[PDB]
Amino acid sequence: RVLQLTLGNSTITTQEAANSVVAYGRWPEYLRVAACRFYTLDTVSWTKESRGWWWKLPDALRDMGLFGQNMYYHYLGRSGYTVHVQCNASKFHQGALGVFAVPEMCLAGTSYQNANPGEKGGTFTGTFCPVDYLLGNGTLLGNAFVFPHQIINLRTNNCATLVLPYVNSLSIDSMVKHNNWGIAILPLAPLNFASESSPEIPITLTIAPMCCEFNGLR
Amino acid sequence: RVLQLTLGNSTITTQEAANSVVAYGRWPEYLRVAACRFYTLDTVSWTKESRGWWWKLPDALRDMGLFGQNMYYHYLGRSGYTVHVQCNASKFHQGALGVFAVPEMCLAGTSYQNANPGEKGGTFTGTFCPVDYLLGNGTLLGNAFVFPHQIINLRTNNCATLVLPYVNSLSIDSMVKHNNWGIAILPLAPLNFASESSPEIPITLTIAPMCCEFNGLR
Amino acid sequence: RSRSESSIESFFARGACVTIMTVDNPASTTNKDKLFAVWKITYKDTVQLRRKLEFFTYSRFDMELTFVVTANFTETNNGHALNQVYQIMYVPPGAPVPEKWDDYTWQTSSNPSIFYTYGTAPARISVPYVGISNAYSHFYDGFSLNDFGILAVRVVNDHNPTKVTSKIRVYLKPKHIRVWCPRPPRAVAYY
Amino acid sequence: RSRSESSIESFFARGACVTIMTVDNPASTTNKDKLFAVWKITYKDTVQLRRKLEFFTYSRFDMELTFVVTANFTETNNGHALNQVYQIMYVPPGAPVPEKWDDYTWQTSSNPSIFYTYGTAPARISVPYVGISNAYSHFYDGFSLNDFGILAVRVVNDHNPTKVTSKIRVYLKPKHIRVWCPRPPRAVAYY
Amino acid sequence: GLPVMNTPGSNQYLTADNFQSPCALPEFDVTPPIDIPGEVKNMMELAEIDTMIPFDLSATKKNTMEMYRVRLSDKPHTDDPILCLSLSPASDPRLSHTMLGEILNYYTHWAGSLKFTFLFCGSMMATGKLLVSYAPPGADPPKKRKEAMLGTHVIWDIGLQSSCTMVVPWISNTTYRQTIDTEGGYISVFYQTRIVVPLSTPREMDILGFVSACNDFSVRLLRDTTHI
Amino acid sequence: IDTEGGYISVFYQTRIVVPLSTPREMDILGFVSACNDFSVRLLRDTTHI
Repeated sequence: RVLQLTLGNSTITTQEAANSVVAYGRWPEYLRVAACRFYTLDTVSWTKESRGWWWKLPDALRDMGLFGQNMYYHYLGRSGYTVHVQCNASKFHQGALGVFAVPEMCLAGTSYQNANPGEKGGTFTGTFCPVDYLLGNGTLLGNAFVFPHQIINLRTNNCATLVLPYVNSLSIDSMVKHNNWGIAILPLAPLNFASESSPEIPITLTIAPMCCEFNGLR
Repeated sequence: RVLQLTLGNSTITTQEAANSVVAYGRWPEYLRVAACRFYTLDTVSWTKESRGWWWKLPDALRDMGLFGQNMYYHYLGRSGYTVHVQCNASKFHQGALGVFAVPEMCLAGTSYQNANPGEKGGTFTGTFCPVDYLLGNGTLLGNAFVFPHQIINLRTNNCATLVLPYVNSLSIDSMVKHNNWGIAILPLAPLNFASESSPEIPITLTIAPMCCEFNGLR
Repeated sequence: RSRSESSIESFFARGACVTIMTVDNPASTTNKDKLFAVWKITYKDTVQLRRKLEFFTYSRFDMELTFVVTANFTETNNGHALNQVYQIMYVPPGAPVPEKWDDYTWQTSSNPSIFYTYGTAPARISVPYVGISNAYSHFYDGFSLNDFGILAVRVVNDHNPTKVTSKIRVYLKPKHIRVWCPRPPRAVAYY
Repeated sequence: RSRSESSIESFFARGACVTIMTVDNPASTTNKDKLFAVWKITYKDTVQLRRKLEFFTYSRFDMELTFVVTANFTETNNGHALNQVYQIMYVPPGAPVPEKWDDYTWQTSSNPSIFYTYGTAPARISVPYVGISNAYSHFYDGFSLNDFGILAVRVVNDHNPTKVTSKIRVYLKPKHIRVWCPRPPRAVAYY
Repeated sequence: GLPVMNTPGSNQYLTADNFQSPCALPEFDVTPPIDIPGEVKNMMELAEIDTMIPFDLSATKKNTMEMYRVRLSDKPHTDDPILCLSLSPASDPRLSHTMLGEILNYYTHWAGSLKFTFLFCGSMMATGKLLVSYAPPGADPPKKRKEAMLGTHVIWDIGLQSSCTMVVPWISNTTYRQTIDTEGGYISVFYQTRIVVPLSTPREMDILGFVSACNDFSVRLLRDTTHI
Repeated sequence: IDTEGGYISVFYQTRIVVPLSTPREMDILGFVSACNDFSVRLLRDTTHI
């Protein structure tokens, strides 16, 4: 089984949408078109020495196509997302990732360009760069599995999916000023591999806005 | 398909009960509760140099839980068994085992502690220790495939199952004095493996009495 | 089996002191600007309520404030004073705060005020949800904290001979709580 | 959408202080005619209520008066005094006003009087609409202001040894308001 | 008697309290009311009234009759606007003084739509085109006629209709804005065409400007800041 | 607080087999959670400074 998903002028090859977590059980919904497509970010290399990676949302897509154009040329907007993490590796690599979606992921070691990496995303550290096992804020990472999450354990699966509804104190809000979601991908178990295998496996993120809607155009 | 068998306070993970030989076609049967559970023995390491292994029954379970307690605190008893041999290896190992269940497996190079190894089981040799290709008694091992048997050929399967009914000249008999079955696991083809793979693969036995019944308690 | 005491209402709605506001009598000797006390309502000071609220991201709650006033003469001097009255003024969000003892805010119709007579039942009000947003944000990943209001306190009696200090304990009890989006709880470390 | 808080009742009916009436104890030392305090009820003093009423030309409203009495000894002297009682007399329109402490108006059956015992709940009455006209005129383009009444205040205890000053805050809350014929609101300039 | 238990809050006077109270004149027959014209049941009814915007708050113009008139003249056809009015009805000194602003100063929060109404007070003969633009919140106001035209706008014809009623919408992240500090939009009027006149008719006309809340407007959380 | 309650405990039944030069040092993680039958009572906040 190999599903070939499509959104407009974009196509993605998912092994299967078997493990697809919906954050807090709520599917994205409008308030009771073209921007909502697959935007695949620049891959990051997971090595033995990695501590983690993190992107914000909608900050990650501030430059991507219409979801960037609209996100600037409007004032207010809301959007759910579909973060698809593909971590294609061999059968002779081993490790685990924890993909955690975090509402209002306020990081701490704080000045807009600092907490808004954009497309490339930031990285954690193990002692700016926030701490890996803390997620910046003093917070034991074990308890981090409260958040909407999924485990990419290479021995069994090599891709996760996260459907994220719009989560904010407001019905609609300015996307330029204020992020809603924060994706953090941290290695629960370290990478390891056979003798001379590819020593750094790639992690790819495919973000797809869902129920993207904005007001008011200038 | 991964079946997860259970007997009381014990659970076993069988890949599939596809190849499950019933010795002589007869299922265990009472004479026309708690002791009947999974007792998993201490694993034995199959190397390149192995000649074979053998356990008796019910001698192997003389110390295991209630099937040992009862087996001593009673005088007469009968029991069928379910010997499950798991020989988990990689796809880069190769070899074959012959699991043979042998009624009245009288061995020969003879003094109770000698022919009653118990939990650990004995081993064969290639020249005490009985001979591998003879099974102690002068007996060509090829013809040994008359016995209730199954071949664990690592290229296709890596576990066998043997359902053993109660086989004796008597309806019921003293388990302390006299064994009924003898399991002998002999390498038909030798172990071999790729360059620096795990050089000795483990063989595990899970014995499960069936229709265990005894008289008379002291 | 019963999960009532682990309900949000039971876990949160529990009378917890959040400040101790000290005010002196308007004595005409040398008194500083300690004649009145002002405290912006905020849970970020008491660790118990804060650590319980930071389990969760968003929130909504009415806020029952009880006021326990306790006074005493300062000087060993032969102290005498008629029963004092305390103006406990709640200042809603976005409103001006008192700067002086005789500022106009103490006469503003907007600002609701309690007139607690000393030696009686503890004063009380019930602030409703006063959020512009539809939920109090405990964590906000954006650029330009939430305003609950201010509590100001003074003695009403003016030309008093003997000094009288007074502490106003504020027992805040959140009522009708709702909380969304749980989070890992912070250690007690950075509090 | 909701326009409740911009209703006339919500906009106007809010407890606002309108005066602070000071009275001294009938001490026999040298006390002047400060033994009693008199204040004609008028909104033309407090700017908040006045500026809100002068949005509109005519009006009608009951008038709930609350009285917060706060006393204190004047002298640093070893002050002692039993609990004082205050006569808070409302004088309707067209009635005579007290001239002296022991005038007859304090014994008149007409004039309703409250006897507030110090150190208890604030006194209160509810004056009804006392207008000869069918609406209070805030602006009148004619030739010959509206009379709401007078509030007089005294201490009832008479032969007191130690002086005791006392301030009576009058918190007027108009209730059941109606207003007609809106107008431009005055600047804060001439107030 | 009935055993009671006086709770906390007893004997306190909360100025926001609403209890019954004893009437001092209980035998007095109140003067009955009459049907006066003009009963106001709500304050927003006063903010729904088109009141005139003071555009020129300069040193001389202010506190006169000239502070309201916007003078259209004949001068080099500069792309800059005739007027640019920020939509901070409370935090804009021009709209702050209108009736709307006077009612908003009494409140903290507000939400709804505004309707602006410009009015040509020139000659019956004069003809021309103005362009009435509305930049939405967050936008930096239009500096040239082109930038304004591309956005929302109304080409008002001075010759045909003498007024132009553009209605602003309710765009805010919160359900309610504040009355103090941060954007809210910009009305702005440009010449599309320099105003034509016939014979010796004066080439200096005036436009007035009005503002009013709409039926969707609402305020909350009273905040009187009046003092001396 | 304080006295027993049991012990989870993980043993090797068989030393872990691997194919070719694959690393012979793996990791196991461990998770815990209450079940639907779980309940608590008598709140006791011990948080202070």
